[PDB]
Amino acid sequence: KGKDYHVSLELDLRGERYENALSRVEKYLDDAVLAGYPRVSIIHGKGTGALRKGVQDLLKNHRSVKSSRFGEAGEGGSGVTVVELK
Amino acid sequence: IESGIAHIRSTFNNTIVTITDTHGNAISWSSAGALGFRGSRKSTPFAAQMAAETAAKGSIEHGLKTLEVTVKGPGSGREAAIRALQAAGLEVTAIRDVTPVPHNGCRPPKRRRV
RNA sequence: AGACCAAUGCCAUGUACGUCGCACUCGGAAGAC
Repeated sequence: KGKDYHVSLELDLRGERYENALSRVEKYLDDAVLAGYPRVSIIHGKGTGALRKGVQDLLKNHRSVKSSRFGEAGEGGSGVTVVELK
Repeated sequence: IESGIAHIRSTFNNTIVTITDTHGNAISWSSAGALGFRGSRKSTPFAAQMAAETAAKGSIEHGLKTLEVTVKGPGSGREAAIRALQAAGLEVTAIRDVTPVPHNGCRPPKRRRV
């Protein structure tokens, strides 16, 4: 039984660096292993570059994620990275 | 047919998309009305986003990879279609904000509330 | 301060560098007491 630890459905990493973002993102993605859920959305605001490429590549290589897709009209256009869980 | 130029009009009612060659020769085009939006929905960013990937699909089969985009007029479709292009797998090398800005031009039409 | 000091088989001994960045839009009709 998985009951002693809780999981959420949204990620917030405003202004984080590449490696800190990696550390928090991997934990966030692996949290739902025992409590799966449909998908999640990622928002930062704005930044000084394009680490979305690395984030998307890691998500597509993630073991417990079936796939990753993008957002509809209610999800800030198709620019928002959406992680489709199993 | 490897390089081209994608032109998109960003109006307040519609968003056209057209691609051309460096010699200014068209290949294919699309639009919200082309896809099936008839009303004010054509002005939504979603309609322009759809327009983007249909233009991309009409582009690939003729074998063009690299693009650079010219945007005309102000509208909600400014941000949608440009990133829809790279969402469609293509590669857009530059963004050009070319709009007709006359120095004085012609006297504009009357006001909307008289 | 002032006695005695003759000698150390062969090789090669390293490793070692050239560092940085994430994402949201403009708006019908409505008369009179």
